[PDB]
Amino acid sequence: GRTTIAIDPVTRIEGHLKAEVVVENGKVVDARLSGGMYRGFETILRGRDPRDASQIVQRICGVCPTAHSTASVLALDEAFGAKVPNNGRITRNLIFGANYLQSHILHFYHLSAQDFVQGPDTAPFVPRFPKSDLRLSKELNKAGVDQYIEALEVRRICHEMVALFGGRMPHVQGQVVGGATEIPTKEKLVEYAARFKKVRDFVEQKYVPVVYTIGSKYKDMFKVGQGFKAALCVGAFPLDNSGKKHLFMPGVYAKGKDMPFDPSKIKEYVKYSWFAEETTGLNYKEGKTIPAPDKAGAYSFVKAPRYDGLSLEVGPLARMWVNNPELSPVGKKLLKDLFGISAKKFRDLGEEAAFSLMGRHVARAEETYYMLGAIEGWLKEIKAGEDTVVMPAVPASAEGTGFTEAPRGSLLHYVKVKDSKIDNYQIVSASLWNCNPRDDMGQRGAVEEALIGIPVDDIQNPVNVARLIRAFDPXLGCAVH
Amino acid sequence: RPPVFWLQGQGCTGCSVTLLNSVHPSIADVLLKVISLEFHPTVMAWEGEHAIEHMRKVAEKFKGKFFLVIEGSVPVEADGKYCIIGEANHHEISMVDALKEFGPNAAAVLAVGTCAAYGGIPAAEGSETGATAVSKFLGDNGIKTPVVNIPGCPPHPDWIVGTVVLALDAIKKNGLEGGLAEVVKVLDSDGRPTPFFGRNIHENCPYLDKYDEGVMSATFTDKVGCRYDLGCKGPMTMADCFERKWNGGVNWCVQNAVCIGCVEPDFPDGKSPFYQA
Ligand code: SF4
Ligand code: SF4
Ligand code: FCO
Ligand SMILES: [Cl-]
Ligand SMILES: [Fe+2]
Ligand code: NI
Repeated sequence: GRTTIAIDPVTRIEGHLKAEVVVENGKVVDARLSGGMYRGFETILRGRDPRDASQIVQRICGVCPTAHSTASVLALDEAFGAKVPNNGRITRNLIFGANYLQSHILHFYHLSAQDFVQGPDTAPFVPRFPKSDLRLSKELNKAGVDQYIEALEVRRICHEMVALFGGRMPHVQGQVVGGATEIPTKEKLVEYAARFKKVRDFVEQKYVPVVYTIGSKYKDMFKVGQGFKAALCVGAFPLDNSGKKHLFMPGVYAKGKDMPFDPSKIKEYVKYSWFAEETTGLNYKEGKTIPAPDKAGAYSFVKAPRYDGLSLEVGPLARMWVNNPELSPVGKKLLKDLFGISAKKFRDLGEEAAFSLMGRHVARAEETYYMLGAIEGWLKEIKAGEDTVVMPAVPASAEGTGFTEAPRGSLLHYVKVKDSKIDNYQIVSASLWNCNPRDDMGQRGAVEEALIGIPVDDIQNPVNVARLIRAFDPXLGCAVH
Repeated sequence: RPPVFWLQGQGCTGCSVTLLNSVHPSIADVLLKVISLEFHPTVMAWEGEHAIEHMRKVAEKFKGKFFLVIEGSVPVEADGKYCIIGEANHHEISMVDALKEFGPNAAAVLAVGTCAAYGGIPAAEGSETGATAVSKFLGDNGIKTPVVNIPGCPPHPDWIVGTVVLALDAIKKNGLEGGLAEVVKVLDSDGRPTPFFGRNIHENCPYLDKYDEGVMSATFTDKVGCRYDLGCKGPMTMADCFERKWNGGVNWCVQNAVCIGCVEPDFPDGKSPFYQA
């Protein structure tokens, strides 16, 4: 009556993930996610000049390196007592914001779109499941293919935008403790804005509309994948120099209630993770990373982070739900025309549809549009020629914590400095919050829980298991580090 | 049209991403006409044991003829458990086991990125996984398949595409075996193709005059002085970034900040601290 299905590797995600589900009566009734590759950045970092961290940490993940760069330099700014100049704050936002655009476009088209769109008869688009549940008309399927192709150009241009003030991408050189290493010039700002206009036009004319339109052919996918319906945002993209106003403000949402974010309530459990038993339940400021790849009962190199005991999700849905911004004009219009829904702000989708497989794709498209407005603002705010960096001394003893939102969700880095070197460095990343295993009390990770109830009407073609997973845009390099 | 299988061990997917940024005129043709990218977990249609079995069926049909792109280091500690890349009918396949299986049957291996080439960050001080470079791992296990290293963290897409072009031209001219022999001749002692890694950054740097004058920037945002005092490792680095630059030519590390020596076998530890000479 029960069938167990193992999928390793889960593809069209970043990194190494195995999913194992139990299916009964056409639905997933249990799930386990395993991050199968470990590097151990938190131990590699020890003993180094703390400034090296803002380069080393980016190699956690070549899809979201600017997020790690950001978290690291914010931690270092605190630990070093560095006051980032206004123009450097804005420059950092321009470097990092551009990769949100890159990452969301990459995710929808190059990772996710094949979930709904049939590719041509050439590798790597074939072979695939014989019954892949690809529902789109000839015309809409062609639009998907055409836009996947166009999006290769668009995402590349986004990395050109990152590199203009960031040096190169992947792995920017341009963010350091104390700000940004290159003052924007008038000429390079023109270059950034020219590219940004191309990206804006693609987002507004192609990407946002196609997510809603494809969604309207898969309305069933708004009815599954709810999981815990609980979300975390730790804040990101400072809008002033006093650490208060941010593009995304922090908050936690759980059991229908909004509450403030208090980072002291974070603990990382390890019973079901391949780490030493004695390291369970640590807040990141006391974090330890002691691998135990043979430990019985464990099934992942991802730790299990919990917020005041809660298993939460992160990412565009979390941020857009917590902040509840106004919807895009194109989204409002398609909600009306295709779905019969009058909606002004993101929460007008309702909790059930927002916290769903397709809801998460919609949130990511809406957030891409939202980010266009922010970048437009920063391009008006930035001042050509104004200094972007200070050059602080390395402290002998210090600590710092950097909080930001990577494209996939909440990210923090904690550094403790002793004898002018890294004594401890702990990372709590977005796909860690999403793709973690059970905690010590048996509570599933967010994606494990969201898998519960996913339809598998055909065990020979169990395509919705990985469709659900892809909606969260995992990167297991980040989750495990 | 030979198959390519792209296997990642302890990498960050930066090699795939950097390739997605290629504006090389030949890249579309490489993918659509010259080779067939049959397995690549980040971008392929299928998944799981089906994807693994697809690669195995293709590999069997093209035994001796397929190409492996290997990204990331290969961790040998704990019996390979620090990197599992798939499962076939309940049987886990570690990166160690994958290379022992496919390695002997490939025409050649491209070790892309400093991790695969030399061990890189996963092999750096403080690591515990037995992260091993591809050529070393294969040699240690008696596998003599040719390996070309295309390092960088990440490599420039032109280094990857350009090495493929080099190989294509050589193989057209002399056949598979003879072609690979001609490619060997243009590799340096660290297995890197000399067209991309045969020149020193510092000897070709636009700030070399300032270095020689002893005019050093004291803040990163001073773009007039040489970056040596800020930690630039250009003097010890063999790469052509000074010329092709990065991301469609919009910038490069030395203009923006400092070179961190990312293509070199001692990266990162031998190039650290990054922000001191
Ligand atoms: S030290 Fe760096 S910035 Fe100075 S001349 Fe050499 S490569 Fe150029
Ligand atoms: S300039 Fe130096 S750090 Fe930058 S890509 Fe080239 S070799 Fe790597
Ligand atoms: N985006 C991103 Fe990376 C992940 N998950 C981080 O943090
Ligand atoms: Cl990022
Ligand atoms: Fe961690
Ligand atoms: Ni990531």
